[PDB]
Amino acid sequence: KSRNEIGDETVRKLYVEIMGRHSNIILTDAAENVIIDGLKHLSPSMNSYRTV
Amino acid sequence: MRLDKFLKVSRLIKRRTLAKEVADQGRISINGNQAKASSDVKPGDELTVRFGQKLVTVQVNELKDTTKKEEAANMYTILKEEKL
Amino acid sequence: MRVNITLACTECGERNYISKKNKRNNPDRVEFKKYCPRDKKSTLHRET
Amino acid sequence: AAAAAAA
RNA sequence: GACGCCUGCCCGGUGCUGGAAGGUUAAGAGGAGCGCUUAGCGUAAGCGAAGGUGCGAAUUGAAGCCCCAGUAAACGGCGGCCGUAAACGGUCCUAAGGUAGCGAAAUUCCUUGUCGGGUAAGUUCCGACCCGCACGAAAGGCGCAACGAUCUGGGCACUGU
RNA sequence: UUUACUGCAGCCUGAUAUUGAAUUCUAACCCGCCGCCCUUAUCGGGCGGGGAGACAGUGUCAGGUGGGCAGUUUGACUGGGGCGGUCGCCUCCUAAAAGGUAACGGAGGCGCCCAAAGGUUCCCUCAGAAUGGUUGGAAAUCAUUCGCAGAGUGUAAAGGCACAAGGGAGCUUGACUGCGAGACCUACAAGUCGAGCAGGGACGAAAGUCGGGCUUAGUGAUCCGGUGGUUCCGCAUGGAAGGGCCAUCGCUCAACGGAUAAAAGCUACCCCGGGGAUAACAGGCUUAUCUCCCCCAAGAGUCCACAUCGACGGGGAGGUUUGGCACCUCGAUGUCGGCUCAUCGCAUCCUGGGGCUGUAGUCGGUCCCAAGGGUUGGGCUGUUCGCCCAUUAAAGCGGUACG
RNA sequence: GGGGCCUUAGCUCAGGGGAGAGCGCCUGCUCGCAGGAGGUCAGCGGUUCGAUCCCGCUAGGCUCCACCA
RNA sequence: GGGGCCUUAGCUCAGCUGGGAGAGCGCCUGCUUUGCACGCAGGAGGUCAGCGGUUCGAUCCCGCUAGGCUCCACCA
Repeated sequence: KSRNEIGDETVRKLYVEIMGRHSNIILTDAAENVIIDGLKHLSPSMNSYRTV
Repeated sequence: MRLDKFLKVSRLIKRRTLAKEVADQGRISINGNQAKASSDVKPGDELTVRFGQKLVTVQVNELKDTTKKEEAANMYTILKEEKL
Repeated sequence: MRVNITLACTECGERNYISKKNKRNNPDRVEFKKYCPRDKKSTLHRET
Repeated sequence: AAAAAAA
């Protein structure tokens, strides 16, 4: 439940995946569920499914 | 000077990007009317900057562009504060 | 701060002298007695 | 310039 | 400036349109008041009513200017440094820092940029990389059949060039 | 051409006359509105109706906007012009032992300050080294010597000053009114010194000194206006308006002897009068660069400076490059690259003859003598040059107005 | 090559009497606080009692020109 | 023709002025990973362009041969 930098409040959902070598940390905005940023950036070609 | 510059030197908003975003989101009014991030201020205006669930209203006294607290807390004068 | 001043006689009334003074060191009106050509004597002269 | 264009 | 798909952001300044809350307002009205003369009061030097004659202070007195909003197929503009792998983060500045689509171009100094094709050999040409000094969306952008006494390359035939 | 200056049309907006009467009304005024007549007539006029109406239009005055249209301005120096820089005053050097003396020569300052840092009288002598001192350490303040000045002299350079012009106290305003014999500089305008007289002073007992600061910069004409004084004039007379004289004020007139109160740019659409007084091309003079030839010698070269290269430096030749100057040409010297025709000098690309080789032979390297002859066909680019392809005994450098 | 503006904390920038912000790092305190590490103020040398502050030069980074034959 | 820098693994490249040859990508081996081609260690590959001189060892120093980039002036 993070306050935005402009003053209002918008809930953020942080996703932690622990899958060994496929582990990643991905933050979403919890309303549209688009990836704001990821700890490991993946391409549409390399790891085509679940592109970060 | 500009509104975001005045908020930066008056230490109300410590970052110019945050003040620019707040004023571009339509939160700050000068002399009652709404204004953008670049409205020129005069000594003797009534700022109506809106924080998150705050209604801080200050009064302009001087305009100096110094980035030091010795010459910064002498331009804005708080009149009244309203939570909601 | 250094302006042109004139010195008129207190008795005769004519502006006989000009000089200069610094306003910051001398804010008050100066008083030097000088020779008056009309009165044939040294009279007090006042800044006007 | 010195262009030889006499007419 | 056929046609097809589009024409992104910025109203800060200047133009255009709308608005007097408040100042700046000209001529014209208005006449306070102050000089010059003197019938006369005055021992001296001055004071002076009624007229005439100059200067005219306050108060009124529109558009326009300062100001406030919109308008960019109006004029016009669409930035720098440091990191991190276009994109994101920190900072200055402005009104905001170039979207789509093109790109060594009728635009590129370096420069004959690099690679490939064409030739035995190609500073010209064609197709891509972006490393765009200094492309860019009606001073239009990207394609486009047909068309051209247009410009630039390459072949066949043809010949005293 | 424009946000150069100064203005003109055009447009907008007020006042005033047409222009009346209580928002309203209608006789003024206006109808490229309708019917009749002149009248054979979409001109005009008159007559009726209707619409607008004291608005508009027009005349006069005023303010905005106004390149749309005019008249002009937009400096000079300059090793050509543009651009950059500078423009006035003061100090030193250049300046050649009087004075003066230039360059876009070498160094710096000034457009002030001080009622005292001015005048007089009376006293005193500075900066640094050491020793000793408690907070003092290299330095705050204090005593001593050595101190002719290594200090200070408002501001900055020179000259000068401790017989102090340098520091400290008392009293004062000479930081003066009228002047001024005689001089210095010399286009003028202007600038500078000055004994001494009179009137009134200041200090000092008196002699005496004082007409600003130790000196030399700190400032600008005239015109036009402002202020104060005036037994000056004042258009017939008396006044006044005004002018004269004296004192004084208003300039980054800074391009500082200042064109006007008021002024920026483009011309490859350009024109005229002149200049080789002045640039671009090619000649001329120099050679900083440029191309070659040398001197010394550390070293590399297995040992070895000199088979061959050659550091750090040093000396030259040539006028082919880039430059410098502006001598010749601006009442014309056509400028690149190619085609055609050539000619000349070797500092020689090959061919010919040699020396030394770390030259076993072929092929080579370096240095001599030698211009007789020959020193190519293309792809790219306007290109010279350059790169590449294929040859060749080699595909040489330059000069001849870059023939 | 010639004019103009700067070289300041790790980064980006304000600024004659002794110099600072936001971000990056810490410190205890449950969306904001009150404090600390880091500065040859790019370097040299002159004017005075001291220079980031005034100047003559060296390196560096931007901006505007380098036109006429 | 004149100066300079290089030829190093299949590719792109360091190796300090002689003290004993490597990084990344690329190819295999093994481990590990619940799963999305996201991980680790271990192997090769080089006469350091070719030859021969120096010294105890040479990419480095030296001489002799093949190669590639730079570097050189216009002009009106």
